[PDB]
Amino acid sequence: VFHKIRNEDLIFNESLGQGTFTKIFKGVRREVGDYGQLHETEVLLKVLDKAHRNYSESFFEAASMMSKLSHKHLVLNYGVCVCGDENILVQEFVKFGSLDTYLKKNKNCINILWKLEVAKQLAAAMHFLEENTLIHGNVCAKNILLIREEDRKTGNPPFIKLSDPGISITVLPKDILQERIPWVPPECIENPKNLNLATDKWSFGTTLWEICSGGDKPLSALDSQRKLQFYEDRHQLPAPKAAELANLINNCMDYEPDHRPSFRAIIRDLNSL
Ligand SMILES: NC(=O)c1cnc(N[C@@H]2CCCC[C@@H]2N)nc1Nc1cccc(-n2nccn2)c1
Repeated sequence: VFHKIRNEDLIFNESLGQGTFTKIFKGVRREVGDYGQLHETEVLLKVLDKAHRNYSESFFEAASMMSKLSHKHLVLNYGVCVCGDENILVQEFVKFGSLDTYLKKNKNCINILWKLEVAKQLAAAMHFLEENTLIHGNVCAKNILLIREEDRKTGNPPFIKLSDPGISITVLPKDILQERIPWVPPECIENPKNLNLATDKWSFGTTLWEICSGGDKPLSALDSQRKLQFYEDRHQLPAPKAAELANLINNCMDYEPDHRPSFRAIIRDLNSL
């Protein structure tokens, strides 16, 4: 499915951090573009750890999911580099990075309208996936990328894209899934094979909580055992201090998966504010 990119056409530059069994770099791809123009394009290079090569299928299936459909709110995958012993996903480089970092850095100048616009865009991307019956499986603020900053001077809203989910929770070790509470929904802690469209509605709620909490991580003070007991006791997240979306967050984070609202209903709710 994926376009194969030669290792020789890729330059690896600085490490940007780590994902689950991955290391992430900024790089450059040399390519021929439209009209035969030569380009040296900034790219995100996502590299599967050699020690976890056994996850390669799920590693690439994540990307393949995103590239099944084309949409203005979904990250572009340029291709893969599987030369030699490396498993590399090549993705569009998104200048302003992921939303959790951006929210933490830019608290003082992010207001409720900015959060509402971003929430609406994420809901639009999820409605598109839901209409296509395509599960994402790892909606969270780290996987939302800021393409364009809000410019109140020209009325331009911010613009985000949803990035790929990474290796699926259906294959990850149990301890990692538990560390990912409360993004991973309770039914998936009970049985990771319970991954379903309803999964994304729960994680969407958790992500809205991040958006409203300046990039804080919900339940970060709880170790894994306490996160588990949080689900066992059927707790909900505290309302963010900016609590405008708190009812929507809790409605999405419904312990009954069948009761979680459709993304059309979610969008209708967002539009009402
Ligand atoms: N498609 C992308 O461009 C992209 C995708 N994912 C991520 N995730 C980042 C890196 C890996 C760990 C998690 C962290 N949120 N960052 C991206 N771009 C980016 C752009 C500017 C700066 C940085 N940056 N500088 C220091 C750290 N991150 C990253």
